[PDB]
Amino acid sequence: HSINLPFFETLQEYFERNRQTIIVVLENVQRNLKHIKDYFEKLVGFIDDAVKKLNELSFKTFIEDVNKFLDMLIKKLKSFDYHQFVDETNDKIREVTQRLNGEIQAIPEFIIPTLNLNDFQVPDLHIPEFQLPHISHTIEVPTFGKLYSILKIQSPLFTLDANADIGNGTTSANE
Amino acid sequence: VSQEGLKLSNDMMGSYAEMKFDHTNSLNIAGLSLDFSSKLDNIYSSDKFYKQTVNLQLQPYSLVTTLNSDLKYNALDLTNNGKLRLEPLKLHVAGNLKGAYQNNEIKHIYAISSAALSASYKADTVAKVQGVEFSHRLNTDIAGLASAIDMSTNYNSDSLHFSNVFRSVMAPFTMTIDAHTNGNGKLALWGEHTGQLYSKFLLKAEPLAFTFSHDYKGSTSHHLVSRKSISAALEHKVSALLTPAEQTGTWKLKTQFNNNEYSQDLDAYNTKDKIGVELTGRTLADLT
Repeated sequence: HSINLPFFETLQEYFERNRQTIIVVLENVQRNLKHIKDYFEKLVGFIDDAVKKLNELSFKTFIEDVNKFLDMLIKKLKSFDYHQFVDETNDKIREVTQRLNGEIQAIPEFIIPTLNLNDFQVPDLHIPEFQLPHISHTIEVPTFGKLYSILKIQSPLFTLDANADIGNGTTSANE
Repeated sequence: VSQEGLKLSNDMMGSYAEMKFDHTNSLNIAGLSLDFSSKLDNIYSSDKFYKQTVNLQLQPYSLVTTLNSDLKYNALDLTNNGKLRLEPLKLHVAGNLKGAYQNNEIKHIYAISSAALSASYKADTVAKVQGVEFSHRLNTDIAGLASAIDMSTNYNSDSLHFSNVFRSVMAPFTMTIDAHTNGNGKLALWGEHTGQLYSKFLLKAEPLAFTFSHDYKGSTSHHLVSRKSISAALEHKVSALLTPAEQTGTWKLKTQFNNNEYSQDLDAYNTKDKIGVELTGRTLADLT
């Protein structure tokens, strides 16, 4: 169940108004700027990038994109492999050494071992992946349906079977 | 003393009856290098004596140190040897220590080296006393950063043999535990006591998700005097899958004493849809 409030609506409206006004101001700035040529083109490109990103931005979409990137990062981290990362680190160290040497000829070397540890052990368990339901300007609530108690006692001396159940009235929201 | 450098040599010889003391120290100075050697031997009797030998060599960008000493007391003996090589950023420490008295001897191995700014260490200790061996090994390549641990502890005896093996890694993000233990217990005081040990523990962890499981079986049978056949058979196994979206666990506990047994079945559930637990307490008991 999604919970939305008039405050959310006013927030989105004011956000849109402010974004529109700032886009107008940015367009004014860009036009004044347009009002060495490589540098001028670079400045125009910077202001254009600012305007484009400002137009793209929206609070709900912004939080959605942030959540998307966070989920991607979690998936990357959970699948992270130390052998692959160690090889990548060796690649980067070699790149740095090759660079610094290239500026020298155009200093002692730095080295990192090609370490591996999966050879000695490999996990046998299964780890479920991370799951985060998407995030928007609205609030989410899984409504409570029912609560029920099931009890059974078996013994020739005495027998009990007690049930206690209580739940929500979900017929309508107003009631 | 000369433009070449200082030279110092001294010898002090003293002896009478069983005692002979031969001491010499050779100290030479040459350029940017030092040479020294102190070879000292103190003989109190053929099987009762002390030997010390220290030899140090200093040269530009390298150190060499040798230490060899020997001690003997007829029925007892002790020997030790330690190598030390050091140069800029490279360390190599190795040697041996050995103490023995008749058959009962202890062997130790130590070797520490540092290369590529990563420190490696290996130690081996084995004791063999009165026909009982103890084999505990600390394995190689404990780096010190993003490190790993391996071990092998083994005790062997007629009444009991114990074997323990462990492996774990402390890499930046992911964690793992592989613990496996086995123990057989045999003891006869007031009847046979068969102490059996089955203990396995495994743990794996990673960002935003954790899981584990304990697997233990405990069984012990006691054939005590007075025809008492007592069997203690405890069996518990644990597990739980943990991560923010879904959470649950399980615990199987089986315990029994002779003809009386209890077993409980537990399953913990915590997920978006529901939370709940279920319990089944079943008992078997004797006596009126």
